[PDB]
Amino acid sequence: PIELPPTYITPYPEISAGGNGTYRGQDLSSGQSFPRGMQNPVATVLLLQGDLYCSPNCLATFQDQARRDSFGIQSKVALKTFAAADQREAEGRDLRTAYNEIATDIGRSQQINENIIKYPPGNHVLSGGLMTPFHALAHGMFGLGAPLTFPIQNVGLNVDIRGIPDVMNVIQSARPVGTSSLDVNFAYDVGKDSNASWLTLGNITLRLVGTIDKNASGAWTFSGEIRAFNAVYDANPSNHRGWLGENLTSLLSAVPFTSYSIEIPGSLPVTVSGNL
Repeated sequence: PIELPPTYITPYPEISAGGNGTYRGQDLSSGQSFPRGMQNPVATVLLLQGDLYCSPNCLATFQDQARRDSFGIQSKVALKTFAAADQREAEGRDLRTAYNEIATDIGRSQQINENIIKYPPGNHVLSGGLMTPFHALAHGMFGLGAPLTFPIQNVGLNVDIRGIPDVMNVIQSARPVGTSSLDVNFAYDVGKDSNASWLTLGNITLRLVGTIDKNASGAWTFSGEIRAFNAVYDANPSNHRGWLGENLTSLLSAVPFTSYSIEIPGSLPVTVSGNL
């Protein structure tokens, strides 16, 4: 979720409200390629495939597409579409709508090539929803190295302090009846809480900040926040062979990539307690 600041500045400026210029590229020679009233077929397909792509059949479906054209124009455009879509979700928009809006606009394009949809490397943000992992994947190939945000609130963390022994190690160490600073960082396998996000972040470093408070004997209440150190997306497709599978991984390793910095801002407030 996460609202996003009033002046965020989308990477896909609206141009003219509705979708019209928003996504999709420049022209060439010469407004031909196919009859002029006809919807761009690549868009037609995308539209035909929305029920699968905007669902938990997304990966299987995409996998099949990639195989069918060897990561060709259709495959690429769909991928760039997923990104735009996931972006819009992160700007608080129903994904499936956003998608159709995007597919519609590609539909107006008179060309048939891999760039009939723009990928502005700009200021991307990951929703943490369904197409997030593809958004990251997309970014590795098209993003030209330019780092992107993945707000901590969108990762799907759910951190129980009480079951990281290293933290609990620190909490339980000589103390007074009032304050005492806690600022420990620690490894954390986003997979404990989310696999979708783990596909994009693996292990990250989290940081816990606050104080604890002792009473009668006894128990104690740590309240404070968790925060995350920026991660590094490894664009090398051999690093996604788990998730993408042989065929796509192979295809994707002809295509060039640049790794990028994933910034992970925000606080995740946390309160907790334990005892002797």
